[PDB]
Amino acid sequence: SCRCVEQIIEKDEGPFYTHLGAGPNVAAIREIMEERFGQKGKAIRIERVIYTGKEGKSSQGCPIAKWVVRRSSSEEKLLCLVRERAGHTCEAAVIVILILVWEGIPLSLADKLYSELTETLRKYGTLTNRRCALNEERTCACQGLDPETCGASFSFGCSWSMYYNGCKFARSKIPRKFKLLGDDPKEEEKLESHLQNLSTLMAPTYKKLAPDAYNNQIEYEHRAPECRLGLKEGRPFSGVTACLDFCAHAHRDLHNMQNGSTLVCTLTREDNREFGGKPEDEQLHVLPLYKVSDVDEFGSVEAQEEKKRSGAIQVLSSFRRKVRMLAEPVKTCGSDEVWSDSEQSFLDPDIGGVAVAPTHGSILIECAKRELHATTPLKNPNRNHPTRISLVFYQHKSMNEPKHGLALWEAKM
DNA sequence: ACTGTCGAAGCT
DNA sequence: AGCTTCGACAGT
Ligand SMILES: O=C(O)CNC(=O)C(=O)O
Ligand SMILES: [Fe+3]
Ligand SMILES: [Zn+2]
Ligand SMILES: [Zn+2]
Ligand SMILES: [Zn+2]
Repeated sequence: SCRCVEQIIEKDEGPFYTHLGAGPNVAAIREIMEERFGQKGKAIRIERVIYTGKEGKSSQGCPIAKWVVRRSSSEEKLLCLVRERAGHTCEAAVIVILILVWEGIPLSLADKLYSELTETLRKYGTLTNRRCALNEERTCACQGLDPETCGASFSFGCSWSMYYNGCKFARSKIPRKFKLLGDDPKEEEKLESHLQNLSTLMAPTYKKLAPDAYNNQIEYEHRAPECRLGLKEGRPFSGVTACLDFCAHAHRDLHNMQNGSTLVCTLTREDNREFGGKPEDEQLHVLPLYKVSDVDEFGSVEAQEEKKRSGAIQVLSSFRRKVRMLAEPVKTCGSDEVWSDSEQSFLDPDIGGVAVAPTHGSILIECAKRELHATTPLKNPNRNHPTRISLVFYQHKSMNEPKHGLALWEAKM
């Protein structure tokens, strides 16, 4: 382990890791997942995806989906995406790259967080600028152009910093982990309470469904408690980002800690909260370097064709649409209409773009540090009534000092 | 052989 | 409120 080859050419077989789960064959994965979830059979659905290393993107460089994995029934509880490693016959020949639990949190609590975060971030939220907010040319308008309504990212908790090679709060007497506009401690505590309670609720589910990644993240819980979220023993998270109609361009989260993962809690607008329903718009979570198999979990071609026809796997087609492009790139230190298209991505069967359509209250686990990932731009982004809110829970690298690493930094004298 | 990042404190 | 120090790394 391993001897199937003599070097790991990730650029071809894809990134290799096992802390979400690994096994000799797809059947093995099902055994693991049935045991973890505590449910055999139809509750669990496994989709083979294939690493192609060729990125699906629009003519302007923005995210697109080529296939959508959709919840097949109310009977489906757990979605797993597995990669069969090209040219391997060992005990980690198949690995888990994504876990999605459809019924992640209580719907009543999801409904509430939707209202409360939308209202709170609206009024007091100070947005966090991220590289993945723009395409590579830095001229797209995927978030919308109205500053008041555009899709945005709001980051809370602790973050790693290059200046300190540690927590950004190295020099902070009393850190404000849930900092809002100006200074309004009653709103900030209200936000905190919501996100701490949510951190607390999700950690047990993280442990249950991805033990090894979870255990990696709590190794230093008692050494750096100031850089952890959560209200109870077992605190895998350190940072949390809220994304409101935010189009995250293809990226990896480089600052995240090695051998961890990301948990994403999804909240949707009220028109998209029933199974099978027909929402005006919809945001997808995409893995641009993968394609779907010709075959289902158990090896059948016909079973996989049924899913394509039922819609459990939606095969999308090329599209021409108009989008705006800034006259001048966004820096760091007016616009025109342009025809965007995806024909090229769709022409090549090996250009990727496997997407999932995460539901209200669902929880998605992936190794965002390793896998390229993206979210699709909304037709009409409006963070005042967003089509989708995602709450992304993570822990950065080198967050293992007490007191946000205060002593270690003052020691650098 | 360059670029660019889920920043905040202290002084002015 | 603006101007300054603080600098680890993956990508290309
Ligand atoms: O919102 C999602 O589904 C995924 N989000 C991200 O990758 C991010 O904010 O970095
Ligand atoms: Fe990400
Ligand atoms: Zn874009
Ligand atoms: Zn092998
Ligand atoms: Zn911290």
